[PDB]
Amino acid sequence: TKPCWYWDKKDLAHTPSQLEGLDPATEARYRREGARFIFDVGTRLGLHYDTLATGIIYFHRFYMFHSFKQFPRYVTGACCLFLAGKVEETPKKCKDIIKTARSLLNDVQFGQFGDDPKEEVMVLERILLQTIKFDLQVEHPYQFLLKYAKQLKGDKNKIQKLVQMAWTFVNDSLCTTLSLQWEPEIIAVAVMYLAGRLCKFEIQEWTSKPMYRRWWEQFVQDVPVDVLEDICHQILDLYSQGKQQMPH
Amino acid sequence: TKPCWYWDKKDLAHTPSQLEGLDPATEARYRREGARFIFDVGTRLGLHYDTLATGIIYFHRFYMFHSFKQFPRYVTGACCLFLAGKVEETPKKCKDIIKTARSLLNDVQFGQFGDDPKEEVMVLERILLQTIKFDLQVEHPYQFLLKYAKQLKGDKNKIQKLVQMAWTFVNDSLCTTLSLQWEPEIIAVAVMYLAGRLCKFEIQEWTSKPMYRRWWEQFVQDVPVDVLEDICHQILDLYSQGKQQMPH
Amino acid sequence: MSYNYVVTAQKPTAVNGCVTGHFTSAEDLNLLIAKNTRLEIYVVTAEGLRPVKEVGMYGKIAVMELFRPKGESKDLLFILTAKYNACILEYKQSGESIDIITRAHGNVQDRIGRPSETGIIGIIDPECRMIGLRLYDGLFKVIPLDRDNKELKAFNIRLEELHVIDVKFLYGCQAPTICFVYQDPQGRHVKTYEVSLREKEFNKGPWKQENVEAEASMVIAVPEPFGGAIIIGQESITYHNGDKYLAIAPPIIKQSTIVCHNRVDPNGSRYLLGDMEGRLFMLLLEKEEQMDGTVTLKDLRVELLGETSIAECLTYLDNGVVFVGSRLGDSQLVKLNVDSNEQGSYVVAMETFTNLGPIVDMCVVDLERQGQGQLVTCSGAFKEGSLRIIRNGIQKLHIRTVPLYESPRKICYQEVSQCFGVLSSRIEVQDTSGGTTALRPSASTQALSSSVSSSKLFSSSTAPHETSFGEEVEVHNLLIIDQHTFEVLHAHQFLQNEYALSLVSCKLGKDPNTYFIVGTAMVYPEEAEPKQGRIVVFQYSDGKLQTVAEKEVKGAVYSMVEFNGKLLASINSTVRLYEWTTEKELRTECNHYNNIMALYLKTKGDFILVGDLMRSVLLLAYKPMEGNFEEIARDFNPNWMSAVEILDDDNFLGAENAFNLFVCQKDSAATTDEERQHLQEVGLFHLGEFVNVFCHGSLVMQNLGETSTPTQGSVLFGTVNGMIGLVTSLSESWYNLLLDMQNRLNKVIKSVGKIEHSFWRSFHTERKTEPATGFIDGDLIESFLDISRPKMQEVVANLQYDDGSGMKREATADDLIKVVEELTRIH
Amino acid sequence: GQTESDWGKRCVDKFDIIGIIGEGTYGQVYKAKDKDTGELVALKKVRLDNEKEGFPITAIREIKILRQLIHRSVVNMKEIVTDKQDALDFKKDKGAFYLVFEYMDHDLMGLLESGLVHFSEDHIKSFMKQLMEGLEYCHKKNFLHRDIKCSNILLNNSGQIKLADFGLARLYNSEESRPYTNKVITLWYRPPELLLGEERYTPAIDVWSCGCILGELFTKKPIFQANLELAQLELISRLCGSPCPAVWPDVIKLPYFNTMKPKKQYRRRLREEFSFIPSAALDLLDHMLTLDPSKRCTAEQTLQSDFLKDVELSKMAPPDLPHWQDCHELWSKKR
Ligand SMILES: Cn1cc(-n2cnc3c(NCc4nc5cc(Cl)c(Cl)cc5[nH]4)nc(N4CCOCC4)nc32)cn1
Repeated sequence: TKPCWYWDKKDLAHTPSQLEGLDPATEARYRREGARFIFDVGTRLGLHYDTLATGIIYFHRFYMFHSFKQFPRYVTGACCLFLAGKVEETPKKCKDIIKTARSLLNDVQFGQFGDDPKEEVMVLERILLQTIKFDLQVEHPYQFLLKYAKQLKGDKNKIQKLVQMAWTFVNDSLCTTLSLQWEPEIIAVAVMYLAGRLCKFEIQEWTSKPMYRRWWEQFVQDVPVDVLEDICHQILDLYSQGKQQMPH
Repeated sequence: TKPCWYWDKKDLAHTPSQLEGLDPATEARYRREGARFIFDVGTRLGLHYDTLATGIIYFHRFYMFHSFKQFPRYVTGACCLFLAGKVEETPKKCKDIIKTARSLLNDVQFGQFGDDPKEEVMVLERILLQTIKFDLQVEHPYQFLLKYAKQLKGDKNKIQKLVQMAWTFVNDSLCTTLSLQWEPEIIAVAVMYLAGRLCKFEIQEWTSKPMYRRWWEQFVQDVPVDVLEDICHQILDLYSQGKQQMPH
Repeated sequence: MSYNYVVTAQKPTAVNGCVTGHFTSAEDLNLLIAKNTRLEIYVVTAEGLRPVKEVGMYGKIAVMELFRPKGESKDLLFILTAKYNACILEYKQSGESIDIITRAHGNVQDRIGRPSETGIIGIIDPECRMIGLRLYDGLFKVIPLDRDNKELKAFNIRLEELHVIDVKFLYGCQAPTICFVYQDPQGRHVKTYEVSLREKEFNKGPWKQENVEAEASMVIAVPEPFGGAIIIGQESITYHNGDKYLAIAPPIIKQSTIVCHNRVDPNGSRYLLGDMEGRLFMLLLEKEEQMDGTVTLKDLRVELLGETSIAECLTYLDNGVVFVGSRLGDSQLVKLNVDSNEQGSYVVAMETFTNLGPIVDMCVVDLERQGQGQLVTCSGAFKEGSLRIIRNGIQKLHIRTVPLYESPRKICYQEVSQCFGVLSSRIEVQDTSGGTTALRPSASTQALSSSVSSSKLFSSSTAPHETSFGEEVEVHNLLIIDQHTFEVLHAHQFLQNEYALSLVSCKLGKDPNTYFIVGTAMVYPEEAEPKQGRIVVFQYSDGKLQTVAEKEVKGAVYSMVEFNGKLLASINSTVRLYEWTTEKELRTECNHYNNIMALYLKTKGDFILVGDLMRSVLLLAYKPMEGNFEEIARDFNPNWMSAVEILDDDNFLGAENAFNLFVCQKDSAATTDEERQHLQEVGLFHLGEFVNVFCHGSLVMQNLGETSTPTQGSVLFGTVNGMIGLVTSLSESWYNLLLDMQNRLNKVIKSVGKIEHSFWRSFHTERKTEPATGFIDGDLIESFLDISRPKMQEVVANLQYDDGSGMKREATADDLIKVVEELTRIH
Repeated sequence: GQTESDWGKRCVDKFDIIGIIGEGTYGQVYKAKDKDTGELVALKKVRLDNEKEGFPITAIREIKILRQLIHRSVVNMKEIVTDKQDALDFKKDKGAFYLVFEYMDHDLMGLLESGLVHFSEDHIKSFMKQLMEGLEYCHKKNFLHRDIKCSNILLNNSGQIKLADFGLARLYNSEESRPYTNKVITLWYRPPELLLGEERYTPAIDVWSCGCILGELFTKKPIFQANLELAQLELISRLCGSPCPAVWPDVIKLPYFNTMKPKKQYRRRLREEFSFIPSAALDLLDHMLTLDPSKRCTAEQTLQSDFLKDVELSKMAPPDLPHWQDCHELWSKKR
């Protein structure tokens, strides 16, 4: 019916980028660069948050089938955001995205677009649609983070601090391969799980089963704690690596 | 194995004669005319009664497969009597039957025999044998009227009056399609049934089962009174049409 | 755009209705015969019929009844058309000037309503209080016969019984009472309602409902002496009036379905009846006057009078003469004698009115190999089946009739054998011998030579269906008929339950022998879509017909046609092209499947016009390079096709089941491949007739001398009502001239019932109504030579004639008389 | 699980194009047969040649919306194919894409306009039940077909009905969201709110269109037939009553309420002019053809109607098409 868009962590060592000589650190860097590029460009254009993530997920899935060396990262990222705009019904003209790209890219980085930046992007749309198998509908952990928080009852200010901090973790998780590792529902629970430990919150108390120590089960079934700890470990790797500190 | 020679009353409306424009009254007349023609000619020739009925049975069966308009009635009846003579071991020359026919027929009726009366009849013998499917052995209600009356014991004059009166009804039933509707055993019982009602005889008293009011059942099995009344109604219709009264 | 011109060559001949009354004068006895678009008025004499007037109406005459309201000197006529145009007419004659007056007129169509199954019904109260119309299921329309109701305003009374079979206004009731036979899941019943003009609703009926025969057909309003009604069925005739109930079931009427009735005695004692086999009966109502002075019905009687033509409508005139109005055969005037003749028949034919009847197929052939064409048609059905040879005389038509006494289907001409090929079907009934027996001798049975297909193609494989006695069966035959004597030289009887559907005569491949080819279909009681069929090739040579080859197909061969030495045959949804091998057998080359029911086929060069049961028309081209078909263009407007024809390489002509002719053409614009594949309907025209066969040719003398004629091309067509017409194309200059005259003639010519001509010729289906375009009603243009001289000049006013390239001279009446007289020479 | 799920990688060479069958929402509809499987499919062109914004957004709507919807009464996009990309430079490929749908036997448009089919009451029940089950399914997913026509209603010989195009389909949101195209449904099936200028309309626009289809199956003729919006609003008023604040409180909100006024203030004559329709179906028609879209019934409520509640989808009951005796009509059976 629908294609599978999820791999295992061990499979990332065999991406077309890895197999062409790129080291694991460079592909992860190229992914964060492309993710933040799609994030910053669409933010400058005033785009909805679902449109940003949809293009980022298109971007992440694209370089599971192709190599970063053969397709320029910033040329591909612009095409994903352009397609994501028409997909999520928040469209922008291709010339408007190119204009924003020149603002945020230096002379070296913008050279990927070649002599005709618009044509290099419009051309890549055919390969993008074929690579993503025309599976345009993509859901994101944001709607699940909100669907689960409404079922929480208690201190409104404590729950609101939990949501924004988890929402920050979802924005940061876009820079990672987590979008490909796990379904969006599990990611929304893991960011609740991480923000609960940092904020010292007992999330089980706000649920309909205040005693259910596995508070996550009432939201997403069949989720072991090993997965939640694994996702939390990946998100916090960005904070310790970069210059940003944990929200807390 | 052996062919079926019995139809239903409702089927007579679809004879080949009926479907060519002939009305029901005319075909019934053509059958009565042809029957007495076979009857009167063979009687002049001094033929046995089984031979006369055998030709009449051939005659009745023949015009269930053919039309009176396509085959002349008196030419066919002469051919039936000629074949019936050789079947019942009472043979006659074809020239002798033609001679008797011309004596009792007017110029118009004998004109059906054409320029060569013998050949027009002798030719029809092939078509007659094929039409009757070479089923030459024919049984008649006469032998059953006598076989059943022999088992009757009582007033000799009353039983003999029953036999002759029923025998008269058998001769009259040859003019009708009853020969094609029912087996000869039922006809022999029906003429006993009719002569019993007219003479007001209670035939069960003369039987071996004097209280078995349905006396005929020990003779012919599975015969309802509806069939006997149907046959009796048809036989008396011949007398009521010609205004003649019961023999008595 | 395309521009065409349609004229009537032979007016409709089939009688759809006839009534007797006193319309022209209170003294004369009139017989008003109703054809599809023509109304003929006659005066009954002691020697026969005397014509007085014939008028044309802008509509199909559906209801026609004569009535005389309180205060009128003579009877008036009410006519309702198929397009719901209603009118009341009066005859007025001032010496030699005969004119038909429109007393009232209007259109009684409702915005919402399901058209009934049994068709439009029109009844008038015996006291002439109202006009009863049954136009839609569950609705009874009432037109009150008021002196001031000149617009024919009407109201609808809701009817619970939706499916009504027939309805009449009863006699002898104080209030207006209707009696109708309806069919519900509980069978068929007869019911009565009282109509109230004041309340505008139904009241309680006189007598209660009774369960009647399952095949109740017609209702007979018995007049005042007896009262009540008579219900005619398939096997029984029943009389219902109050508590009295009588039912006669003679065995004679069961053999064939009774279809028409008429009253002989105004007191209602005797009635005329007719069946599908042409038999004429007399329904006798025995009356027993009782010791109270009142005359109830003793019994009912039916007597066989004789044989007439298969009549659509019967009417008793006077002195024992009856007009037999037939739609499938020739109409008749018959004499009823009190004494039977030597054959037992009380009926003797007086006169015979030629009726071309149903024209199933026809071909134009130059018998006396001159340039003047003759038209040979397959006409009539059942015993009334015949061939008709029509030629232009030296102005009327000379028609020779060759009776066949069986149903003709398709005809084809083979000049190599100086003979015709005719497919025919006869009805035989399962007899007691197990076989079948024909009702009457016909051409297939009275043929000089005869043969039967001994093919074993379908063998025993098909399950042997059960046969009961009395079941009708159709036997199809191929007749070989001489072109001069029209003698049935040979008759080939096809297999049992095999129907002959298509027939062609042509040479094939490199074979010089000219063959008759028949496409057949195996028809079984399951019907649906035949799944077996045969294509048979015959050669008639030296007086003997030889079976050359047979090809088994998996469906019905609805039509065949030869082009490029190859046989193009349509089998159900498939269109196949066969090749004639050197072994005298058929071989499939390429196929096309994108159809529902490929019925009609026409060819010109390598193009193929496909007429589907629906889907309209598709253009197919045989591509000799690839060897496969390819869709070129298709008309995407859905139409139920009845006959197709190719006009030129870009224009196509078709006929719809809604009595409409249309012409599609390739748009040839914007250079888009999608626009090109879109056949655009550029011509629309409501003909009013059901076209069965289109045929290229003309019966007029055509000289190879080349001269600019206003008409280009000639296409003849035959219809169900016997009408034969002609379609031809025009230049854009001539179209605008003739179209401009039509608008001028409409303002001048007064139409019967004041029906607008533009409404009559407008394309009309049950779902869509469009104005006519691309067609010139030639019958309206040719009417210019019949209006008075002052009206001619009224048409030519401000009209400029363009014969002189220099100056656009003002048109004289003679300038238009020259033009119209030239258009009258094309037919 | 590439297989079947991988789209856009297959070429149009695998399909042999028979010809055009009709005109759809965005492009002309084509018929073809798969070389490998032999199945007949319906194709739709993409035509990405216009480099203004690349792939058409109206096509992106139909790909996203139709791939989410799966039902027995909705035509599901089978796959998506492209032209041959023969150059090694994906920049030189200007080829278009094709949408592959499942092919159905006939369409309500072709069947009714030709006049061959006849619908009994049980056939209309089977038609409306499948039609409303599919419409309720899509309405539950917050989608609007916006183009309910007889040409977009497909039927196979079994008796199953399916909806077709969805090219003009958008998403519905109770929050005003985006103002939409006021004219979107064929004028004969256009709701009264759409004639008066409602740009943000409710899902009741498809309920009204199907209501005109329900009555069209009983009369064999379209209900409202007009060439202009004012003439169309007039015919709707002659049957359902003139739009007035009495039966339609929010009729004042519509812009063209004062602009497009009917000739008279007609009374509702729907039950009178449809008296021949069974009471169970007439009750359904009256609710579906209610002027006020807030008072107009929903797709779910029609399935809870005396006409459709007890209809069973196991009895397909295909519309009976006359056969063989239709070859020559107006014969034998005359009067
Ligand atoms: C967007 N979308 C469409 C489909 N879809 C699937 N199946 C058909 C189909 N099949 C019956 C059918 N009717 C035919 C009429 C003719 Cl004249 C011919 Cl030649 C062949 C025919 N076949 N028809 C149609 N349309 C009907 C008319 O106009 C537009 C589309 N769409 C279809 C799936 N998604």
